[PDB]
Amino acid sequence: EDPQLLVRVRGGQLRGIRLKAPGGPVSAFLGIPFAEPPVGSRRFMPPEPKRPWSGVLDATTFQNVCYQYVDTLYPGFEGTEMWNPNRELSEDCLYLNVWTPYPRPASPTPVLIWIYGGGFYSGAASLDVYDGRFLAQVEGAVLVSMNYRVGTFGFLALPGSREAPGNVGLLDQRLALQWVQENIAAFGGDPMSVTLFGESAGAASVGMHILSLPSRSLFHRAVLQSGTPNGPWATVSAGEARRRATLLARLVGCPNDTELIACLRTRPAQDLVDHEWHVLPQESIFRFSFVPVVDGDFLSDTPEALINTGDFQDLQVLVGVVKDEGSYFLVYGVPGFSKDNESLISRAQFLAGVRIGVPQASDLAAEAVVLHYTDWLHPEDPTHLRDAMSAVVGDHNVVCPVAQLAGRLAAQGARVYAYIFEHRASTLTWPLWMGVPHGYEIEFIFGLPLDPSLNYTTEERIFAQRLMKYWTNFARTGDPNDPRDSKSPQWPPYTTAAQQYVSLNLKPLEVRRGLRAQTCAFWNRFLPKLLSAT
Amino acid sequence: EGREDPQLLVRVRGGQLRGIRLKAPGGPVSAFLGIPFAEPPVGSRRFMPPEPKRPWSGVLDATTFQNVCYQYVDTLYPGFEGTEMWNPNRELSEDCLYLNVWTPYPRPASPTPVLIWIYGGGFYSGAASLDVYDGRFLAQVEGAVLVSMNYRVGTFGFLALPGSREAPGNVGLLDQRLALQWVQENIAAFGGDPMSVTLFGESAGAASVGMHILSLPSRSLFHRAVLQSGTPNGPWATVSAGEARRRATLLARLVGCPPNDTELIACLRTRPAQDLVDHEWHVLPQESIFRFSFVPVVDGDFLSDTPEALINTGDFQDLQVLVGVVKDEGSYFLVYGVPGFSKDNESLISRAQFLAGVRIGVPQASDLAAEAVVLHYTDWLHPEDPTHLRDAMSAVVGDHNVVCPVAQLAGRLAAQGARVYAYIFEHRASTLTWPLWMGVPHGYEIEFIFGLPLDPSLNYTTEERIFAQRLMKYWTNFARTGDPNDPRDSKSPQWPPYTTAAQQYVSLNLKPLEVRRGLRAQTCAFWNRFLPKLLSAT
Ligand SMILES: C#CCCCCC[n+]1c(-c2ccccc2)c2cc(N)ccc2c2ccc(N)cc21
Ligand SMILES: [N-]=[N+]=NCCNc1c2c(nc3ccccc13)CCCC2
Ligand SMILES: [N-]=[N+]=NCCNc1c2c(nc3ccccc13)CCCC2
Repeated sequence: EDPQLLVRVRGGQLRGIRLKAPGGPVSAFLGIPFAEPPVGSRRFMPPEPKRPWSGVLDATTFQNVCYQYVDTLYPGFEGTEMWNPNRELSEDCLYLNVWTPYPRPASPTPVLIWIYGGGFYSGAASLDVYDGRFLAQVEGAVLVSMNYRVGTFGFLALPGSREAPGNVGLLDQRLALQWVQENIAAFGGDPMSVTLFGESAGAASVGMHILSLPSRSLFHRAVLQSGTPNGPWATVSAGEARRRATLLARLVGCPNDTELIACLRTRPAQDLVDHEWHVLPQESIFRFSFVPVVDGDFLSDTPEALINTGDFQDLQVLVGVVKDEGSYFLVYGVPGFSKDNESLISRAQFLAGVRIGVPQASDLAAEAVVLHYTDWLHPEDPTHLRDAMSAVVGDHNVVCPVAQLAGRLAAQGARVYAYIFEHRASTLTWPLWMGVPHGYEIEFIFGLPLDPSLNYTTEERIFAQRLMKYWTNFARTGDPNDPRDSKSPQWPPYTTAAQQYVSLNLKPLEVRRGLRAQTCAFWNRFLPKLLSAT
Repeated sequence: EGREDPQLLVRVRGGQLRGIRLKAPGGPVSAFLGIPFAEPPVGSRRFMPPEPKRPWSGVLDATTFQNVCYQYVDTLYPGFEGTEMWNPNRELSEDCLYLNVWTPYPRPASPTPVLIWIYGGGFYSGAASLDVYDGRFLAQVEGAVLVSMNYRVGTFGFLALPGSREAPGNVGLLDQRLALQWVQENIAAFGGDPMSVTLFGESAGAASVGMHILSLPSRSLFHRAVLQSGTPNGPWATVSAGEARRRATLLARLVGCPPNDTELIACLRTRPAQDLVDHEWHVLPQESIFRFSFVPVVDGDFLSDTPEALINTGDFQDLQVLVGVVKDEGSYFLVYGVPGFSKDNESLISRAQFLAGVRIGVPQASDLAAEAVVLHYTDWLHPEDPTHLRDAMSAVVGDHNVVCPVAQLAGRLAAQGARVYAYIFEHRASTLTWPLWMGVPHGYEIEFIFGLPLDPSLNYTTEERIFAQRLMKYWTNFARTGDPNDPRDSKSPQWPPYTTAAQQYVSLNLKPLEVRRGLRAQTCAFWNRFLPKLLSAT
């Protein structure tokens, strides 16, 4: 037996696997249980800590992926199938993974905890793009990633009920954070230097841990990639969550909350998944059925209220967006859009798209969007209309909620760093018009271009090494800049006055000012006044 | 006669005239100033449409400018050329319906295209006798026959009690039409071609030109039009019959006339002209800038419908139009009524002063509409920057009142069969006495079009003299042919017509013509498409 692969955690002994990374070995501990399987009567309930086990638990393989919808739109297509589950679907999925240097760090190492995205309805920590082996091997980081319940299983709520209180998927995340505090030192990780990092729904989850006091004691720094707790999609009211849970219950034949939830608990997991999408109030894109609820408990108030009133003084935050946040969402529900054609749409198709892209918009609000995003020089130009449609979706859902978050955090004492990721992977199978879609920065941050068998360019390998250094320097120090490296140029903190952010592309860092400032003034200041007063 | 200059004796329908041999830089010109075209609109004739001037006996002396129509005289900055150059230069009188004619000397042997000037002054001021409207250069240099008329302004020209016989409104526009009718009948006596008449005007003069395009009885009196920094459409050029009735009724009250329209108008007719002028400004519904009390009324007669309705539905097939704006349309109006603004300081305003200014500059805007303006014109990188706020304030006023109504007009005329040519005048006169922050204010292109830099005693630069000659050629080439371009001179950059597809316009500055696309397109989409919907809804 290898002593480097034998770890005793509070619940007992584990056995990891020595994994080969380009530059040398890594110790991986995959499929560690952090909770009692949330099955049977425990479905929809908060996670309970995993009871101790006898003997040496085998932690050499990834465990089950949480029960979720599987995309079947483009079968065989890498573009969709890379995000699809790579392990068996099961309700028994509350497991975490730990990658550490081989041998085990001599001194306590900063911990990076990954929270995946997938609109709160999908995802797994076992995906190839979330492989912590490069960050551990190259940057000496202790990387942790956990599975958390998604869809009805993680976010169906009957607010005020004891049986289905909502936000349990976030509680699974918090339980994995408590686990890190209690056991990461056994792996050589520093529980006193924990950075959460997530993308999309994962970034929204990270934001929701910033905004929930019982989570705040479990981490020190945060990275929010292409997602935020504020915004049109990350949360729902207690009323809206109650409406959707009641409708799904009706859809599956379930007719008192105790009674309704009990019936929902008798339903096979796939019956619940089969109706998940049928509870959205309007035809929409970038809207998910079961998401965090503003319960007055995990979230004491709405993320908008909490970001405006919170004290973020002793907090360091790295935030950012990709060049084309909304391009993916268009091929899913906007007529005229396809991955297989150049998607040159007509003016009518654009006006129709704005209603789907901004489903909460009134006739007047949708017109304000249309008149803002039209190029009044070429108002009928199909390329402009196609790109404007991508921008509406990306700006509304990601860029302007990010701009609002960075602004409020900066104004309220946080130390904020903002970026725009503009590099399209050479390997990308989505059409060129989609540009840099949501999530296609992750493989660079994780350092996948370092594996020579993955067919990335040399430029991309050097670029991945750069991003790995920004992220791990941020985790170590709260600053993504290299203290050893003089002349960079430096990455300035984002401030309300200077609104500085940098561009992450193949060229050296470029400092820019104002994150889509005029456009986000429209979304963040004007449009709310349009949907409020009228 | 007998010893008189034989070139200065001309007969018209009303009788004989004697003109004057004037000196222009390049040679002599014939001027016939102070020709009467209407019966003096005095006494019982006040507020009534003009009556054609009855014939006179003997030779009428037409060697001097006549009376300026009764109007408000600016006394804001005394001694200041900036304000006093627009002030009346002849006696104020209700007896003011006279016109001026400049022609080459000797008079042309063959019929010459006619240019008819309609001055601005918010429909409350102006005169055709002003130095910047001197037709001597255009007559001498370009061989033009230039006509300019005085038309009633203020209460005298535009007070209306709509539906009444005694004060029907738009009489100031009828004075203009009467002067157009006069040109048709008599211009051939001066060597002018009645079949080639181009109207040209600036600001309220341009709104007037547009209103002649939109009124059928005027359409037979001209062939081409130039609208400089003004349009019939827009927030200030017209008022509803209801609003004109409200203002006339209030003015009556303010001067002692108790509100039957006959009784009210009769009483208004007994009031000294200065009493009416003293209260003119007190009838505006809100604290505002770029809003005038007595302006054309949508009467269902001169204007069959609103200028917006008429520009959207009209057939402009056989029409050639030259339209344009100056670099800083709104800068003047800020020193007038926006707190924080002065001609004597750099006018760096605060955010609060900007929000306050938007309410004065867009007086019809609701709380939500004013916020849409504020959020559009703010630079969200430097939202507190006083220079940006100052310039944004000028832009709101200029865009709202001139640039976007012009963009709207050019678009609708172009879409409905007209040949449109658009420009942006960007040259600030070297002689200008307004501060540099005001840039190129409203009306400061006029002296270049009229060719004042050609007079060496006026202290303009050589560049400016060459530039004036260029503009005189664009304008007269347009009057002659419906195209501002010189056919002989090809390699010289050309001026493309403005179209809905390409939205092309040119820059008129010291540098050769530069073609630009989209006349403040994103911003004017806001004023012309969005803002009205913010009214139509909340
Ligand atoms: C209420 C109202 C209208 C405000 C805008 C008009 C400003 N204005 C006035 C004036 C000032 C206060 C209340 C009402 C009117 C004015 C009042 C008098 N007595 C004489 C001249 C002017 C005046 C002259 C020119 C100009 N552009 C605005 C003016
Ligand atoms: N929303 N939803 N996303 C599910 C679709 N799968 C994809 C995901 C991400 N990016 C994608 C980009 C293109 C296509 C599918 C994608 C980011 C991480 C979450 C999952
Ligand atoms: N409107 N009104 N303005 C009264 C002041 N007179 C001026 C005029 C014009 N420009 C001016 C520019 C600055 C100051 C007064 C001006 C355009 C021609 C009509 C009159």
